[PDB]
Amino acid sequence: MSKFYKIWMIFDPRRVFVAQGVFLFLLAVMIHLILLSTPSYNWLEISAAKYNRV
Amino acid sequence: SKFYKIWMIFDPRRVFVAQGVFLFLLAVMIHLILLSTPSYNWLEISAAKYNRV
Amino acid sequence: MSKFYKIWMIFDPRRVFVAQGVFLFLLAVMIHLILLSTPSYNWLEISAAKYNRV
Amino acid sequence: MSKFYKIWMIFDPRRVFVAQGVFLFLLAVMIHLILLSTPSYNWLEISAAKYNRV
Amino acid sequence: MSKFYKIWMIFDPRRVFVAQGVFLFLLAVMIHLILLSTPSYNWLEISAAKYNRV
Amino acid sequence: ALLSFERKYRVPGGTLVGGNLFDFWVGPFYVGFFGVATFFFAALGIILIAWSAVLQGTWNPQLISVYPPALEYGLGGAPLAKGGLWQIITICATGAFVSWALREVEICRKLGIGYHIPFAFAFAILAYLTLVLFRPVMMGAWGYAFPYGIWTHLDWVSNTGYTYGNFHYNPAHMIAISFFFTNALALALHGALVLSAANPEKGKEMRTPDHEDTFFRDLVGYSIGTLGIHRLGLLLSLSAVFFSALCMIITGTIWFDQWVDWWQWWVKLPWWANIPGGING
Amino acid sequence: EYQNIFSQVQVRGPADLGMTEDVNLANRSGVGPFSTLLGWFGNAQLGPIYLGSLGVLSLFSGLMWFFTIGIWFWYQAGWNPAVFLRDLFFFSLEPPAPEYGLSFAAPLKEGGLWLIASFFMFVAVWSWWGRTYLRAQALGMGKHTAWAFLSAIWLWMVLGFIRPILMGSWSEAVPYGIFSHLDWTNNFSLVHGNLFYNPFHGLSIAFLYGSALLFAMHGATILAVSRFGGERELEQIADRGTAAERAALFWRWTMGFNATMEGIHRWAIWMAVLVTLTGGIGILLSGTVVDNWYVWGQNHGMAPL
Amino acid sequence: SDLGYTGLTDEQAQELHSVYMSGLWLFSAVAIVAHLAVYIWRPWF
Amino acid sequence: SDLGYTGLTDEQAQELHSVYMSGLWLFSAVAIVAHLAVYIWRPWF
Amino acid sequence: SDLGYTGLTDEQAQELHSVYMSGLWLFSAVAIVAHLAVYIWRPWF
Amino acid sequence: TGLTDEQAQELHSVYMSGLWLFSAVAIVAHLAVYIWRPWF
Amino acid sequence: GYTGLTDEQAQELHSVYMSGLWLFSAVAIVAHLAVYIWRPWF
Amino acid sequence: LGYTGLTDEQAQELHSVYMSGLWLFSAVAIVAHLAVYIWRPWF
Amino acid sequence: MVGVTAFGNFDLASLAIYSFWIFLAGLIYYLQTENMREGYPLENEDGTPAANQGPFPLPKPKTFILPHGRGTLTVPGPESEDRPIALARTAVSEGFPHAPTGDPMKDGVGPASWVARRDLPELDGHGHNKIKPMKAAAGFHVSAGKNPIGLPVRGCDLEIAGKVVDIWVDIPEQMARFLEVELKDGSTRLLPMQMVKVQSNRVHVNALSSDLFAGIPTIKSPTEVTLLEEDKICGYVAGGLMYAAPK
Ligand SMILES: COC(C)(C)C(=O)C/C=C(/C)CC/C=C(\C)CC/C=C(\C)CCCC/C(C)=C/CC[C@@H](C)CC/C=C(/C)CCC=C(C)C
Ligand SMILES: [Fe+2]
Repeated sequence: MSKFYKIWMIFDPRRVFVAQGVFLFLLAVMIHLILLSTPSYNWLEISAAKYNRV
Repeated sequence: SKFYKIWMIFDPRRVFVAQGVFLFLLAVMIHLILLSTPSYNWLEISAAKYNRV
Repeated sequence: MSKFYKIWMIFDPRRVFVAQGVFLFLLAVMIHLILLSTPSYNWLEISAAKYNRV
Repeated sequence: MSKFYKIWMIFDPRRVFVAQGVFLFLLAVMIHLILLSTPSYNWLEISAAKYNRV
Repeated sequence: MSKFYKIWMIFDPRRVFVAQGVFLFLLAVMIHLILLSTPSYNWLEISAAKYNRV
Repeated sequence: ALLSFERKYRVPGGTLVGGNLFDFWVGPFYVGFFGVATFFFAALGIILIAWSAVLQGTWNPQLISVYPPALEYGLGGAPLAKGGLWQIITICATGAFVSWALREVEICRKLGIGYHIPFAFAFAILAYLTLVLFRPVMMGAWGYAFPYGIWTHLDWVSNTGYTYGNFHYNPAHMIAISFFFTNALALALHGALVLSAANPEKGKEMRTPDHEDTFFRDLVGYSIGTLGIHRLGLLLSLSAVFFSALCMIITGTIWFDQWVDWWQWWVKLPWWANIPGGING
Repeated sequence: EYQNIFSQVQVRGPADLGMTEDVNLANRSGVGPFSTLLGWFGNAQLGPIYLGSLGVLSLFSGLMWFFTIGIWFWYQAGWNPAVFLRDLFFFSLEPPAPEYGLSFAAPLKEGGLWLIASFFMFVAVWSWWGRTYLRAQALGMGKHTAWAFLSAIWLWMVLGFIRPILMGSWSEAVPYGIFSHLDWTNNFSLVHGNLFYNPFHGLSIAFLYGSALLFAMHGATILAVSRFGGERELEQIADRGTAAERAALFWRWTMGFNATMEGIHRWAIWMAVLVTLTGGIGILLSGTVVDNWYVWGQNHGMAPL
Repeated sequence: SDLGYTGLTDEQAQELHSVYMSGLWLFSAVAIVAHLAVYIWRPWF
Repeated sequence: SDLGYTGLTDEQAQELHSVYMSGLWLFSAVAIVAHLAVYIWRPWF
Repeated sequence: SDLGYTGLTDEQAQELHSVYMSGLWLFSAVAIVAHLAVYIWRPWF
Repeated sequence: TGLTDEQAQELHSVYMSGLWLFSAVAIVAHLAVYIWRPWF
Repeated sequence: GYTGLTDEQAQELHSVYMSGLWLFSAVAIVAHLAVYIWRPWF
Repeated sequence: LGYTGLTDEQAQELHSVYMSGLWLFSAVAIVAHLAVYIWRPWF
Repeated sequence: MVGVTAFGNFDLASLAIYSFWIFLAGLIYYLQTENMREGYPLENEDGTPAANQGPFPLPKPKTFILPHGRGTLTVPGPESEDRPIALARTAVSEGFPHAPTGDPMKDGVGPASWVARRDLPELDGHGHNKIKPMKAAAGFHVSAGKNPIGLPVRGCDLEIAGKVVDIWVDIPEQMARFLEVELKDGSTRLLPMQMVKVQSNRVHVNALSSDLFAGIPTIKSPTEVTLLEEDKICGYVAGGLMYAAPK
């Protein structure tokens, strides 16, 4: 797969990088919020209910 | 067969950028369709199986 | 293909390919959505019904 | 019938083809949709009846 | 009636042909839809009762 | 006072009453013959609103209110404890807006530009004239007018609006509301390009008139140019007030029903109105 | 009676190809044919369409938001076009039921497809931002093209994603109807008593009017100087011609205070962004701050008590 | 003269009209067959 | 002879029309097969 | 006798059409396999 | 576009390699899900 | 090529980018492993 | 390589400074998280 | 803040308004200020800096960098007019109009003014004149418009003043801007399309009369119109709207 540098012969790196940055940030936000949304997977809720700290 | 010929008539850059947008949107759509259904909402079944709710 | 091949002379290949690709993808998506809307052919549901997934 | 061929001497082919394609696809779509509404002719519903899938 | 050929001397054949095609199709769709709406001559509807396909 | 280049633009002529009369300038503003009339009425019209407060006794700033007469009194004797105050304060402001608009034409003529700005305002006022002496009187009395109280801030919807139900379903109002968006969505681009060409990237040149087209054409695919917007902006904005005030007229003696029910007239269409399925049928 | 509406003499020719300083001509090719009606009204050039990366990005997500809502609506329509035609603009795409509330476990029927459909319109509107932005960057314009556009998006976002999360429910977002949205806007006022005493809405009430009212005059001032060279506005800041000189004083003589060509366009976007900026924080207060404007307005003496 | 705005000749108009009439007769024949078939299947008189 | 507006020749129009008619006949044949199959499966008369 | 908007040659159009038809046949073959699989799994007739 | 036969050859080879890699990952994923929970 | 980069320049840039990708992916793998141990979602 | 015109030495120095700042900030964050977790763990 | 004000009634809710009261007034000061770039500092009739200037001061003069390689303009710099304002102050006393002393139309007062522009017949960003004569317009032609050739030019006072030969068309806007009406005297007069109102068959000039046709300002270049004349023609042409208010 070493031949994959041709895409860098194709794409200006700055714009690819900024798109990637926005992409990664928004995705991490979305996954985190879907997580925290679920009552099952909500580390705050889990800690509150387990340690009896309501 | 041989499909090299498309590239010399049809632009590369647009192909790759459009394909990237397409694939991301498609993956998100299919994932959300899965997640919306009760079965295959793997979070809910994960909760129910380990009976944590 | 005896005589069909002249069609590409009158239609610019680039544009016809773009239009065909758009049309094909739209058609596949539409048909799949229609298929799901039918309760008999909701391939998610059949899986759910068979294995007794609640 | 014999001498129809001057219509292309009258009309530009490519526009005729664009119009023909749009017409044919839209026509097929509307016919199919009416059939699909038609309870007598909704093959997806008919597939259900003969096989006792609900 | 014999010298109707002068009509094309008065009007451009291409525009008249466009008008005739468009008009003919709009007309035909109109009549078909009216028949399809009327219960006596919705030819789909009769086929059900004659064959008892429900 | 005068700008660094104004002076020559003041010539004592063209005035609507008589060419050379009462055309002195009071500092920056101009006061003239028609200059008096709006100043005449607006000066008192405010102050009788102050007298509106005393009839209640309230002085809390917004809690001052001016109360129109109800349907009963009309053109008759009315206690100023109820009316003949809103009825008189009608006289001041109504004269003023006509006075101010027709004032404007003299200085328009003086500087030799079109009557559009007085034409635009005179048509803008026509929305207000719809609200009193037109909508009340078209039924017959000024009772059907909102109070001229500041704290009301047009809170007459209680009986006004919902007599027609969801009132944004007036057909003209459905048209009217949409217009201000069409202006406000387009408004940015002219506020952009002339200002975005006036202010480029800090460190880039000021732009040229050839640059102007290209930005807007590649973006959405169509440029009518500068004048098309100014005309549309006048086509839009006056239509918005035109299609708003007109439907104000047809609330009275034309529509006495609930505005949603009118759209059923399309649903009333005999051809396909009664096909079972979906939401209706 | 010539109030500057119609071109009287019609002249047409080859459209300008376009002028490039830092424009990527790879994305820019082709020209379009000429429009009929607007040639009376004005210009007719329809094109060219910059098939940009963001534009392509907006091209699909908008289209998927465009198309996909259609298909679920047909599931309401029963596959009958005459049914679909009749109750067109009656179909309405609902969010998840409030039991789900914030939680994203919705079924496809019960608002699951809203979050599916709404995510794609969420992509398209944000992606169109740069398509405006980047093209200015190529031509070295101001970024006001961006900042007025974000004004709408900040309030566009709060309708769906910001205001509903602060409570923790997706019901408090807008269902996707042609008429369900309109019933919803009336419904919002009823929910929190009356929306009357909501300030930042009432502030916004002023400024949408300021948009078209002011610009009717602004154009008319330009419409006044189409004789006086109003269409060459760009250098009418630089070379102040009779277009700038005459009318502005009329604004000195009517209003006391006057202005110039450069600063007059500041009011356009700056007043306009009050249309959207004010509501975004304003619509917030009804849900997460003031559950009933009818009592809250009583605090500061604009309500009757 | 030949009063030509479109500028077609007598021969050109002759040929075009012959072609158009042939097409009209073909289409009308198909229509006649269709109407006959429907009337036999279910008359509307 | 021709009118002279697209500028196609008699030979060019001949070839194009032959190709188009071949395509039309192919498509129509497929349509006939489809209609026959449906009618056998479930007639609508 | 090219006759296009486009300036392609007979050889160029020949090659392009051959490529396109190859792609069409490949895609259609995949579609046929898919439909056969579904029909075996659950026929819709 | 002005690409050569050699340039198009190389680009297509690279693209097909990427496609095969991505498809292989997809096949592995689908197999894993089907084993974990089949949808047929 | 839209960009005028050399084979050597693209080589170096790609090597750097892949190094970053592998680092980030490694962190992600560690995180997912930690969560799964703490509470598996399967 | 002509996007900003910085040298290898300039970029080296700037990156060293930025990484030093990042490590300082991250260290403070680690201390804070440790303090909170000791005070009240969220796991 | 779950319905929880800080105290009494003042909470984050009113905080937004109280923010909005201060936030608006700052912009309005800025909006008033940024409109102050032409004709400041204020003057009087005599030319002295006026007593009142106002709380809002001049913003910083930013000299713009200009395209085309023509030069630079500093705005707002010292404001200049450089145009004929030979006049008579009707009163030394404060607050009076200014009577035209000699022929005002040469000077340009009231509606007749004409501004000192640049002396460059303006080329476009591509390097060619924005306004191009039809004969010198290579490629473009009169396509679907009422060619004014054949329409007798009529004044307000109902005299036939002339007849059109060409149109000096706006190449960028692709809408006509100027109309060649060479008069019976011999001079070739241009009239802007925008100013006069043509119906289906005539060319009527409703602002000025056929006597003022005789003095319509001449052009030095029969191929390019200069900027200074543009206003100077229109200032001449549009001024008579009130002088020829009778007739
Ligand atoms: C020919 O046939 C086809 C199908 C192609 C058609 O032509 C049909 C065309 C249509 C347009 C179908 C009809 C559907 C439209 C009419 C939709 C109309 C939509 C509205 C009226 C509403 C618009 C927006 C409303 C609001 C307020 C939206 C909220 C703003 C956003 C912030 C919402 C973002 C929400 C979320 C949740 C983002 C996060 C995504 C999660 C998954 C994390
Ligand atoms: Fe300006």
